[PDB]
Amino acid sequence: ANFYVCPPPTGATVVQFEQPRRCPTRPEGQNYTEGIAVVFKE
Amino acid sequence: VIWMTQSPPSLSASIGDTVTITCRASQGISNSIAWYQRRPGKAPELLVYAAYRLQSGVPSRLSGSGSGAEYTLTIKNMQPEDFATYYCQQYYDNPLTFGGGTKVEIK
Amino acid sequence: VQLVETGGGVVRPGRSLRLSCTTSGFSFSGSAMHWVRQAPGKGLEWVAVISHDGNIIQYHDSVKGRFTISRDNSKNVLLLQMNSLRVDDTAMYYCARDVWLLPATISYAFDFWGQGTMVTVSS
Amino acid sequence: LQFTYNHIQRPVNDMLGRVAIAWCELQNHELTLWNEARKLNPNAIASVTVG
Amino acid sequence: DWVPKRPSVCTMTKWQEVDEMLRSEYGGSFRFSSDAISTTFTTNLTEYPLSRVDLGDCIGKDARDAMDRIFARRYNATHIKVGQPQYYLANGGFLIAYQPLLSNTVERIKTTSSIEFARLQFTYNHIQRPVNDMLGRVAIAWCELQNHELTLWNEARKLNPNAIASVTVG
Amino acid sequence: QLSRADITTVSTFIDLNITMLEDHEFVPLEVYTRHEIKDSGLLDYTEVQR
Amino acid sequence: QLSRADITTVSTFIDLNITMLEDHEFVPLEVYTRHEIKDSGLLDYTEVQR
Ligand SMILES: *[C@@H]1O[C@H](CO)[C@@H](O[C@@H]2O[C@H](CO)[C@@H](O[C@@H]3O[C@H](CO[C@H]4O[C@H](CO[C@H]5O[C@H](CO)[C@@H](O)[C@H](O)[C@@H]5O)[C@@H](O)[C@H](O[C@H]5O[C@H](CO)[C@@H](O)[C@H](O)[C@@H]5O)[C@@H]4O)[C@@H](O)[C@H](O[C@H]4O[C@H](CO)[C@@H](O)[C@H](O)[C@@H]4O)[C@@H]3O)[C@H](O)[C@H]2NC(C)=O)[C@H](O)[C@H]1NC(C)=O
Ligand SMILES: *[C@@H]1O[C@H](CO)[C@@H](O[C@@H]2O[C@H](CO)[C@@H](O)[C@H](O)[C@H]2NC(C)=O)[C@H](O)[C@H]1NC(C)=O
Ligand SMILES: *[C@@H]1O[C@H](CO)[C@@H](O)[C@H](O)[C@H]1NC(C)=O
Ligand SMILES: *[C@@H]1O[C@H](CO)[C@@H](O)[C@H](O)[C@H]1NC(C)=O
Ligand SMILES: *[C@@H]1O[C@H](CO)[C@@H](O)[C@H](O)[C@H]1NC(C)=O
Repeated sequence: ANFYVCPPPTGATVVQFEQPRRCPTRPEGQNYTEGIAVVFKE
Repeated sequence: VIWMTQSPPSLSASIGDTVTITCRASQGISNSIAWYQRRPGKAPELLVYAAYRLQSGVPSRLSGSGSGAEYTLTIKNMQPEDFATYYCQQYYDNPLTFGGGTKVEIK
Repeated sequence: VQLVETGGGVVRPGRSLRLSCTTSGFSFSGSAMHWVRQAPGKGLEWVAVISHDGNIIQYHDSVKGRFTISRDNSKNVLLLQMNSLRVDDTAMYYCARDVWLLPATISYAFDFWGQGTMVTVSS
Repeated sequence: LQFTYNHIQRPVNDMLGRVAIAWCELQNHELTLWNEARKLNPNAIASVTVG
Repeated sequence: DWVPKRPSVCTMTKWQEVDEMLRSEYGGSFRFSSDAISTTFTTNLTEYPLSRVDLGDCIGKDARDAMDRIFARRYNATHIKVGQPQYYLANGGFLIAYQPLLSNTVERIKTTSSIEFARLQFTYNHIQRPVNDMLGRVAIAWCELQNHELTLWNEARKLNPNAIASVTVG
Repeated sequence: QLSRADITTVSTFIDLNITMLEDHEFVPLEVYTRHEIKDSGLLDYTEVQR
Repeated sequence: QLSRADITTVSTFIDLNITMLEDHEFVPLEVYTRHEIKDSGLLDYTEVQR
């Protein structure tokens, strides 16, 4: 542990928080198309 | 055994000129070849590896090129410390073989 | 970096000789070692190679079965036990480290060379 | 294998996408509390936020 | 017509030419995973001596021929060859001829008749590795968030210790 | 009047990076095709009789 | 002066346990090896002719 001596701050240095970030769009679902199928082999 | 033909066996050049040393192998070795330099009275020191990778601390003015069984080492600006024997060695297949060596001298 | 070789000298033909190469300035356990010879007034020629841990060994066709390379990572010293010497073996032997490019591979190239020692075969 | 990988990747990604969206919505929700918590004790709020 | 035996017959045939074969070491064994064919092979970290393969002279020739063609076709302008080819005996009876790369920035081998065992390894690893990476980030983020809420609870308690203590104490 | 970016900003949110699983395509792969297995036999009764 | 552990402590955080997926090794497995399938035949033209 370490103690700390904090002098009163002034307007010399100023800091601000970040604004809300736009969240990512929902992932796009699969573009399936229902249909009957028959697989053939050699 | 992959024989290494190095030419010219000896040539002279002046301080501040271009030189080109050719090294040829008995068979295609892709890019597996290294270049060395041996000053009089000292052990050899590596210069280039794989025909294109320059060793750390080597002058940028010195570079090599070629492909297959043909390779060449060039210096665009000779300096008094560059006059020495240069050897080309391959490592494509064992046993490792060195070149005949080419002695660059003052002209 | 510094490389030193010990064990050179004059030896009769068909006799055995053992060379040693001390290292410093680099991780000996993490780099392979190679042996190179330089005959009087001739070109360079590779002798053998020992992996970083010594699991694999490769020799030259002119020295296969006659030489014996080994290393001791604890003492960071390289050795080359020579047996059945010949007159053609007269040459300056140099110990060189491989070019470190990847952790456990062998570059089959030389980046650091030692001072070298003489091994003369005469009768 | 294609179906098995797709049957496991498609949903896991859908649930990875919802968690990410929910996290962002939550973080934007906490800002309403930090804007007021700073007035109560700017020293503690500024210390954790500034680093 | 008569011809020499060693350079005419082989006991190993070139199966696939992988352009990208990532090698990783974990659990005391190398794992060669190929993203192109979706396959993962496991070895013992020891280069299988090619001399141990009976009639296997075609394997140094075939392996080097493919490596040279692949390197010049794709890896010449961005990667560099490091060392000579390395042969590793993988699980299931597959001999893998590996050629490490760096970025500029006597017996007979019995091969299994089904590679599906290796494909499942890649599929499981391809789904476990990322899911765990995202399970690790969520856990880390949760911890960082919880430590962040403490700054609010330390002040919310002063406003109404009764409500704060009730929910925290249980 | 001063812009919003003129003052230093500190992120009060606990960032959580989410990397969706990239799509993977599986290509056919067989150690020995049915034709290779048939060819493995030294002799074929069908071809010999034909 | 009293230690920090002398006072009862209550966890103000909502614990979330995360158990990573253990690594799994797949071993080769075949119902019938190619040798067994070949041996399934009652007679072999290659061996009979030899
Ligand atoms: C998992 O993956 C990692 C890859 O991420 C893999 O390998 C580790 O990777 C790290 C990062 O690359 C390695 O750290 C590097 O290793 C190098 C060590 O250098 C060796 O060779 C030195 C001389 O040759 C090099 O440098 C010359 C020029 O000087 C050059 O011409 C050569 O080609 C060659 O590159 C030698 O000096 C050195 O020995 C010194 O240093 C070591 C400590 O590093 C010390 O123990 C020795 O006593 C001696 O002082 C050594 O033999 C090196 O290229 C590189 O250096 C850079 O980084 C350092 C800071 O780390 C800088 O100070 C320096 O200037 C360079 O920028 C760096 O150190 C690490 O060694 C690898 N780890 C292992 C275990 O090998 C892991 O292995 C993988 N894990 C598994 C399980 O597979
Ligand atoms: C990898 O190495 C292990 C040992 O680390 C090998 O295991 C041997 O397997 C044989 C199978 O007949 C056993 O008889 C031996 O006793 C095992 N050795 C040990 C030390 O347990 C394994 O075969 C190796 N795998 C490959 C693919 O080469
Ligand atoms: C390889 O790339 C180098 C530049 O890095 C180029 O000079 C050379 O021609 C290339 N070789 C081939 C065979 O494409
Ligand atoms: C990804 O998450 C890290 C925190 O893990 C964050 O610093 C970074 O900005 C996020 N986005 C990108 C594009 O790296
Ligand atoms: C795991 O999570 C539970 C809550 O679900 C928690 O009580 C526990 O301490 C955590 N850690 C261990 C090691 O169980």
